[PDB]
Amino acid sequence: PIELLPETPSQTAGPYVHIGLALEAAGNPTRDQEIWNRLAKPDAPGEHILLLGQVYDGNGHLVRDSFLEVWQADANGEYQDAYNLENAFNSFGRTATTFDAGEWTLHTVKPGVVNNAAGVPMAPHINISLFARGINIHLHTRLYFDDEAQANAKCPVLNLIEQPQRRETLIAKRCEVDGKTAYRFDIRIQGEGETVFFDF
Amino acid sequence: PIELLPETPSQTAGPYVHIGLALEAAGNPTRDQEIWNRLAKPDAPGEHILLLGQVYDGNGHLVRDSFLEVWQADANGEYQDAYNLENAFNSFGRTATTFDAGEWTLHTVKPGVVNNAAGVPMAPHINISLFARGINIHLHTRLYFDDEAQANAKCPVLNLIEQPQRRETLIAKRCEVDGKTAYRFDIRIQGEGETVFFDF
Amino acid sequence: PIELLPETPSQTAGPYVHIGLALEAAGNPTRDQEIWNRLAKPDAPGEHILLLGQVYDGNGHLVRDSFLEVWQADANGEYQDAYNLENAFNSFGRTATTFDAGEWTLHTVKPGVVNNAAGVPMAPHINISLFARGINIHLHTRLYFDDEAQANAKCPVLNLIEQPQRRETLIAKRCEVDGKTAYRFDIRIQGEGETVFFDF
Amino acid sequence: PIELLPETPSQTAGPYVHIGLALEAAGNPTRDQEIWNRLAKPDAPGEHILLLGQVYDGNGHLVRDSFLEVWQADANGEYQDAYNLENAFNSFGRTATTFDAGEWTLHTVKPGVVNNAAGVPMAPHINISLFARGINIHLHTRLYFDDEAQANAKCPVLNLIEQPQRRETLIAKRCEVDGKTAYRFDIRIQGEGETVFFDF
Amino acid sequence: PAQDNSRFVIRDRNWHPKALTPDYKTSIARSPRQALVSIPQSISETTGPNFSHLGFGAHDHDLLLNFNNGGLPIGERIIVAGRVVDQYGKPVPNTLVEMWQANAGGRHRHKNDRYLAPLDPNFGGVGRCLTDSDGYYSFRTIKPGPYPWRNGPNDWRPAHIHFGISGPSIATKLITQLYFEGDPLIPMCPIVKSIANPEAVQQLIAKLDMNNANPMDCLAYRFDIVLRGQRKTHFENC
Amino acid sequence: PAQDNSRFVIRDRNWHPKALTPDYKTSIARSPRQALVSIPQSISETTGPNFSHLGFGAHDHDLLLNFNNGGLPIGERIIVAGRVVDQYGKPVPNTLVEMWQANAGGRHRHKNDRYLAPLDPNFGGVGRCLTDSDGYYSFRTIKPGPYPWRNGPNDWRPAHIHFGISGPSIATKLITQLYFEGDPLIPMCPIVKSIANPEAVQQLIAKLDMNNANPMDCLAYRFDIVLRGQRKTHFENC
Amino acid sequence: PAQDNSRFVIRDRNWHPKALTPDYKTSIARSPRQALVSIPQSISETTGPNFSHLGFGAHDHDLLLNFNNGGLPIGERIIVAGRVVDQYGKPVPNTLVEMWQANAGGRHRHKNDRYLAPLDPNFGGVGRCLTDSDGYYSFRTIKPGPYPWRNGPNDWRPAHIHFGISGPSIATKLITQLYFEGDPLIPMCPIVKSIANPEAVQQLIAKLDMNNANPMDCLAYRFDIVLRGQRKTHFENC
Ligand SMILES: [Fe+3]
Ligand SMILES: [Fe+3]
Ligand SMILES: [Fe+3]
Ligand SMILES: [Fe+3]
Repeated sequence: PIELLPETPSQTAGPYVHIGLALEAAGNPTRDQEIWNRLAKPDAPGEHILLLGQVYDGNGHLVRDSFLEVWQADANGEYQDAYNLENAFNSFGRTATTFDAGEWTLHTVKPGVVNNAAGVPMAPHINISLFARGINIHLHTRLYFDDEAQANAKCPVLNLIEQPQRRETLIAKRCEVDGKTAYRFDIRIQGEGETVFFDF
Repeated sequence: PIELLPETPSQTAGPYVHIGLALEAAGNPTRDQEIWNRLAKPDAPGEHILLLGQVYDGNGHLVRDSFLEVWQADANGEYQDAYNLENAFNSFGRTATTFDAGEWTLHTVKPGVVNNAAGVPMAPHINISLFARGINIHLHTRLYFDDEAQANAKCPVLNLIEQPQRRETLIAKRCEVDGKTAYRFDIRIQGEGETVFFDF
Repeated sequence: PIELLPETPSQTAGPYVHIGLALEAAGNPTRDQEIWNRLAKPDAPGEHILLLGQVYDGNGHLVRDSFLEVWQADANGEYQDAYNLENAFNSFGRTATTFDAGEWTLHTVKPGVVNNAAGVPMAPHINISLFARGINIHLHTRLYFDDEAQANAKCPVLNLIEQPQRRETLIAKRCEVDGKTAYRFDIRIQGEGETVFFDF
Repeated sequence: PIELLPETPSQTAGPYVHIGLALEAAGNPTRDQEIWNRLAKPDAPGEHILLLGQVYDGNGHLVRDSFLEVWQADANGEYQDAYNLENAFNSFGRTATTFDAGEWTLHTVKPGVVNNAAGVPMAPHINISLFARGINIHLHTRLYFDDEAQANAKCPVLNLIEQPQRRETLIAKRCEVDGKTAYRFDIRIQGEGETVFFDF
Repeated sequence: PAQDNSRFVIRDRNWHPKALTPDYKTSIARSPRQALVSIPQSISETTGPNFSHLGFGAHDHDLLLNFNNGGLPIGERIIVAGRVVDQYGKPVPNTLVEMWQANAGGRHRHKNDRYLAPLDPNFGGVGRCLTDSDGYYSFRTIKPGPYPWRNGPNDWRPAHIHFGISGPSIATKLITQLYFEGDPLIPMCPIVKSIANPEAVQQLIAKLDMNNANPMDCLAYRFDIVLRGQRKTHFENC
Repeated sequence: PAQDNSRFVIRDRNWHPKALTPDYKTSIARSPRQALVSIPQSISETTGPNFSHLGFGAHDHDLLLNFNNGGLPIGERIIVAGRVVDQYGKPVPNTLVEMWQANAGGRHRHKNDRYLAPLDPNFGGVGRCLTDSDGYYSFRTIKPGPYPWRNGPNDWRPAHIHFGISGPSIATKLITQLYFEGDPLIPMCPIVKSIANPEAVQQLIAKLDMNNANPMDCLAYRFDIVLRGQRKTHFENC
Repeated sequence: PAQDNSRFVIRDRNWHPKALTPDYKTSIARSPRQALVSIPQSISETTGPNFSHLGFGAHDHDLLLNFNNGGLPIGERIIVAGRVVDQYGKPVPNTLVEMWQANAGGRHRHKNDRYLAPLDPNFGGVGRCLTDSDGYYSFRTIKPGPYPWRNGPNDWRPAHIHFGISGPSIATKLITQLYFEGDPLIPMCPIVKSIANPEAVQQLIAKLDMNNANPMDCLAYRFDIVLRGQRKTHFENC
C-alpha cells in the first residue's frame, strides 16, 4: 500500500504542563498576550454562559493537574479562526484545574448550530481536548447542553453512540452561579459513568 | 514434542450471522428445512418446558445480535444425534436475540440424567454455545435447573468450580410464561455476576 | 496459488520411433498382437473408407519418419475404448510414413456425430496426434470430410478458428482408389497452408 | 551512467479499445464532444481529400479491430495543436476499422510542407499511430502521396530508408470515391510488402 | 443414540484469537474477565448432531441460483471448494458446512446493513453443503467485495465469506472466516489481527485454484478446514 | 501553431514489451518481422494536440454517474487517482487521460464480448479526465473483475483498467493497463509477461491508497504514470 | 462405449519443451509458425483406449528374453521400475507403457541406423507393460549406450530409453525419454536443453534404486511418470 511520512508520536503533557501553557495557573509571571479562559468579552452577541466542571480518574479521585482546550462556534454558528485578543469573541480558549482550584472555569457564549459534511445540523456543542500526566495521547470529547433536548435527539454525532446511557455523559447540567447562567460538565476518564471520547 | 496439523483459527460470527444461520430472524425468506428453536414437538415424551433469557455485556447492556446453539439429552437421558425434522425430539437446536426480540426463546423438554466418563451421574443440563460480534471464539456454558437442587449439589462438573457463588450463575430460575413451565437463564459475558464459561 | 505435481515433460519420439511403436514398418519381426492401421474389419457397420495423406515440413519437403495415432467414434457416434483385436471395430489405431512409403494409410469407417460438453453436435471428425523427430511435443489436429459441408459449417470446434481460410486445412478431399471410397489428408506442419493444430 | 525515472511500460490497446476511444464504433452512445475522423470542416482552406485503407496481418488477413490516430499539418504547413470542435481544421483525429466496416476513413485536407530540425523541407505527410490487440506497443508510420513524386524524392526522412522498394509502402495511391479526391493507404504489419514503421 | 468412545485434542487457545483484543472495539465489553473453567470430556461434549437426514434443496450450495428473481448475479463467478480434515489428517465425512457473505459491492441482505452500495436483486448470500465420503465440499458464488464498518474511522473488512463447520461433535464446532489470496486489506484488519501468530492467519487465506476453474466460465479457490483431532479412548478409569 | 523547441528522451524498447511475444498468441501475426527505421525528431514528432478547450461533461470522470439509468453500479466503489510526470520528475499539466474497463463481473459493454457474466444496467465503463496544474487526475469507478479469453485453454486476464495518456506530443502518447495490488493472476497473464523485466511490471501495479479513501464510502488506488522526458534543444545545427 | 465425465488439467506449455528450439536443428522446419487453437474438452478429448484386453506375450516386458537367438544380450543388466500417477498423485491403473532403446553400444535395430557400433544378435530393443492396480510397471533390459548424431559436428545423445504412456485419455498420451543418474552428457544435449526449466529436466532422470536391485544379478533404476491431473466435471452448463 501507499505509505506516507509517519506522524510525530504523542507524549504526555506532563505534571508541569502549566509552566508552558497556563502561566498564571503555574504561579509564574505572564507575558503581554496570553491564550486563556475568556473567549467572550462582556459586549459579545449571544447568550452569555459560564462553564465549570471537575475531572475524575478511575478511582473517583480528582485530577488536579489537567489542561483543557476548547473549540466552539459563535452565536451565529460560525468558527472564528483568526485569534486576536481585541475581538469580542474568539472560538478558541484554554483552561486548567490546579491544586488550589480543582475545578476549571470558562467564560463564553452558547454556540449556534453548525452542519456536518452531509448538511445535517448538529446540536449546539463545544469541542474539548483533554491533556494531563498519565494521558499519553489527548482525549477528544464534546459538551452538549441539557436545555437543548430536541436538538440533542436529532444530532448525527450523538446518535453514533450505540448506547443511550453513554450519550448522557456528554450532556452538561444547567445550574446558576451568582445570577449568571452556568452549565456543569464533569469528566470521568475511567470507570463508572465513563465519558465518551472520540476519534477523528 | 509431537506436533499435529493446527486447527483452523476461529473468527467472530459477525453482526450479520443471521443471514446464514438464522434466516427468518434476518427478515429473509427461509428454505424448506431449517434448524431452529423447536427441539420437541407437542407429542414428545417428557416434561415440556420453555427456555428464555437475555445476554448482557460488560456495561450491563443487552447483546441484541447474539446467536446460540444448544445440545441436550432427551427425557430418558439419551443424545439423539440423527437430526431429522420428522422426529418428535431433536437434541440440537439454534436460537437468537434480535433488535425486535432482544430475548431468545427455546421450546424443549427437561433433559434426563447422563453419566460422565467415570460413571458418576451429572445433573440435568443443557450445553450452550454463544456466538456474536465481538466474540472471537465462541463461549461454552451449561444451563442447570433450580428445582434440581439435590442433583446440582452432587454434579461432578458443577463441583469443579471452586467458588459456590459462581455455580449459581449456571442455574436457571423457574418461572411461568402463559401457564407453561419456564426457566430463565441470563448470560452475563463480563463483569459483576459473570457467567461461568467452560473449556474442554 | 495451488500447485500440483508437475507433468512429466515431453520429448521427441526420435528417428527410430518405429522400432517400439511400428514394428512392421521398422522392418523388424512383429509380436502376436499389434496396434495398427486396420480399425475396421470388412464386416463392420457403416460406410467403409480408406484414408491417406502425406506430411510436409516448412520447406515443402516430405517427412518420411512421422508416426500418427488416431481416435474416432463408430458409425453410431460411439467411442469404443475397450481395445481388442477380435472386435469388428476399434476406435484407436496407429499409422506411419516410411522412406519406402512416404504416404500413410488407414482403413476404417466414417465416424458418426458426437456432441460436445454443451450438447451441440460436432461434424464427423477424426482426432489425430502427430509424432516425429524435430517435434518436441506432439501435434493435435482433426480430420473433417468435404462431403459433410452442411455439418462442417455448424461445428462448434471448427467455428472456433477465427479465419475461414484456415478451416479448409482440416478438411480432407474425397477421391477414389480402386473402387473404394477414399479421402486425402495432407498435413503441412509449417509455412504456406499450415494445418490448424489444437490445444486442450 | 545517468538513469532517469523509467517510462511507464506499454500494453496492448486490447480488443475492446473502442468502448473508450471510439464510442460510436463500439455501438455505444456518444458524449457531447468526441475526437473522431473529421479533421476538416467543409469551409476549411486547402485541397479537401478523403483517406481510406485496410490493415493486414502476417497471413494477409484483415485486422478488423485496429485503432488509428493521425497527426498532420494544415494546407499552409502549420500544426494546429489547440484542439477545438469549433475550428475549421484540427491537426489531430482518430479513426478505426470495425467488423462492419473493415476499412477506416478519414476526412481531411492535404498537408503543407514543414521543415525538419536542419531546415530541410519534408514532403507532404500524415503521421499515423496504429493500435490493436496483439500490438504491445503502438506502431508509428507516415503516409506520403503519389502525386508528390518530386518532393518525395527529396524528403530527408524518406531517404533514411536504405532500400527504395520499402519507401513505396509509405506512399498512398490516388483514387476516386464518389467524384471526390481520395488516397488509399493499406498497412501491412507483417510479411511480404511490410509497411515501414518508425522509431523516434 | 450416540456413545462416548471419542476424545478430542485440547484447543490451543494461543493459536486461536484471544477474547480481549482492544483494536477490535466490540470485544472490550464482550469478553470474559474471569478465566474459563477447564472440565473433562464426557458424553455431553464428545457427541454432536449428524445432519445426513436433513432435506437439502437442489441449489443450497449454488448461490448463483438459490435466490434467483429472473437473473444472474453481478460479480466474479467463483467456485469455493476444499476438504474438511481433523488434526490427524483423517477426513471428516457427512459434516455440515454453512456459509454466508456480502455481494460484489460489500452489501449484505440484512436490515442492519445501511451501507450505500446497492443490493443485487439476484443474490441472497447463503449456502450450505454436506461433505462427501472423503470430506470434500464445494460452493459456487460470486466474490464478495470489501466493506467499511464503524470501528476505527477508516476501517475496511477484507473480502471474506463466513464459514460454519459442525464436525463430529459440539467440541469440534467452529465458525471462522475465509479470506482471499493477496488481498492488501488482510494485514490491516483488526479482526484478522486478533490472531497473534501470522502462520495462523495463513490458514484462513484461500488460495487461487486454476486446476479447479471451469475454462471460459468461473475461477476457483481452495480452502481446507482443519478441525480438532479425534482419537479413541485408552486407559481411562484404569 | 506549435513550435519545435523540445526533444524527447529515446524510448527503451527493452523495458517496454517486445512486438513478438509468442505466449500472447495474437502477437504472432501482428508483429513486424523487419526492424523499425530510426528517424530524428522534427516538428512532426515533437508536437502534439492540446485538449484544454475540449468540452468535458460534468460526470466524464465519474463512472458511477456517467451512464446512469436510475441507479448505482454493483461492485467495489473505488477512486483511481495519481500523477502524470515525465522521466525528469517534471509534472505534465493539462494533459488527456482516458480510461476504459469491464464491470464487477468482467463483462464489457461491447457487442463482441460474449462472456456469460451479465451487464450492469447502470455501468458504461468509459472515463476521461484532463490533468490539473500539478499533473493530478482522478476517477471514481467500480473495481473490474477478471475475465477469460481465447488464448490458452484456461487463460484469465487480471482485474485491470486500460489507460490512454496523450502528453505534450505524439512521441509521448501511451496506452497501457493498470493492474491491482496483490492480484494472484498478475504473474500468470501472457499480456503482463510480454514485459521481460519484473521491475517494469511493478510500475503497472496500482497500490492501495487508504489516505485517499473516503471513510464509509469508497476505497482508493494510486497510479502514477511516467512519460518520456522532455528537454530543451541544445547545440543543434551547431 | 465411453462417457464424458472427466476433465484434465491444462498443460503448462512453458514447462514442456517449445516447438521451436534452434539448437535441435530438425525442429526448425518441423515446428508450427502459427499459434495453437485452444478448444474446450469434449468426449473426443476426454476419452481414450483401454488396453486391458490386449494379449501381451509372457516376455513382452523382458528385453533380455523377448528377442533371444540362443543367448543373453551383452551389457549392464538393469530393472527399470516405477509408478504412473497423475498430478493429484492418484495412481493410473491398467495403462499402457511402451518403451524402446538401443543396445550397449548405442546401435538401434533399424535400417536407417548406420552407426559403426555393431548389433547385438540377442537384443531387439522393444518392450511393453500394462500397469497394475497401483500404477506400477517394470522392465528388464540392458543399459543403453550413448550415440552420435548429425546435428552439431560433435553431438552425442546421452544414454536413454524412449517411453510412451497412454493414460486414461488421448489428452494424457505422452511420449518422453528417460535419462540415467549422473550421466555428464545430459547438460550438453540439445534435445535435453529444449526444456527451459532445469527442474523439468530432473523429472526425466532415473535414479539408482539399490533397494529394488537383485543381488549378484542386476541393478535397478526408478522412474516415476506424472500424467495430467484428472478431475470430475462440476458446475457445467449451470
Ligand atoms: Fe517533563
Ligand atoms: Fe462479515
Ligand atoms: Fe533415441
Ligand atoms: Fe481488456
